[PDB]
Amino acid sequence: IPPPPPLIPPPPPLPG
Amino acid sequence: AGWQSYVDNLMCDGCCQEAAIVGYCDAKYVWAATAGGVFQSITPVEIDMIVGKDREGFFTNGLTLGAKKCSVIRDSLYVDGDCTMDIRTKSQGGEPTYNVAVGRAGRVLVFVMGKEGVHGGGLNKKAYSMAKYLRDSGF
Amino acid sequence: AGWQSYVDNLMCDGCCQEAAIVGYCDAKYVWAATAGGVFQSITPVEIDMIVGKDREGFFTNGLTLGAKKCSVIRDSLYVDGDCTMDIRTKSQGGEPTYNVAVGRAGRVLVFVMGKEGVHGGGLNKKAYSMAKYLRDSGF
Ligand code: NA
Repeated sequence: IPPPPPLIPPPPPLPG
Repeated sequence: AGWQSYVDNLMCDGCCQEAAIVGYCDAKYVWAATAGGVFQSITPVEIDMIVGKDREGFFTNGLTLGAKKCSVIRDSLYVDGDCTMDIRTKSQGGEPTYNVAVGRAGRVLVFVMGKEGVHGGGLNKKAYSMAKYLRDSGF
Repeated sequence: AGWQSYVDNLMCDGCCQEAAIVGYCDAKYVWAATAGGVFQSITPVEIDMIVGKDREGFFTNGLTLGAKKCSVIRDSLYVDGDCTMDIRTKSQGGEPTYNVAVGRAGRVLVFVMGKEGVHGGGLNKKAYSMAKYLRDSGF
């Protein structure tokens, strides 16, 4: 499935 | 997916019990849906019933969404400038019925289910507007 | 998934009925929240009340979240090493109230709302912990 059209910075990684 | 943001948008006004974005072409399966709803278990054969060439059988035989029995109230899915269908769950007894609206874009279907007592007009407008937005963006 | 994964981490031990990640700097609006709840409806004006310089009016006046009237129980949002607030919805006729905790990182606020009967202390630990993680990660 394709990424959506736009309707915020990327978050930092979570653990693991 | 980023498609969950579309579910979020469809849910934000508090009038919907669930929402979903569902491909109906090659990626003919649920793309994003409210967890724990019937929409999350929509199947490819159920999608084919919603979008297929036969626009009569479901009036006679009903259809299912996530194996839940429903009735077709209005079919405008291939009506230019509309591209919606209105559906209603069947009451197994027993329980309230819920109205469902579907909007058809080029690649995807927009599903909304109202909460108990929420009528189908507002839901249709929601489905319509989001399907139109998506059509115009190439989806 | 994006910030949805942070909402999900907040919700996964079962004690909450909703959670949210909300910016308070450039992107001063809700970034991710439990769909169809109160937090998804938090406004920039409500954000400004949570993070503003006036730390006293909301004790006498309460505040709103998503237009829902709440009380401030404890304010530590600008207490270094803490950076939390404890909030509670207000009951209009004896229906249950819910505890809310807020944690403030450098760029974002963490919101959590308890299920019925869930006390503020554990919610405060949750909000504290995630805000600390985000802070330590540059957020
Ligand atoms: Na019809």
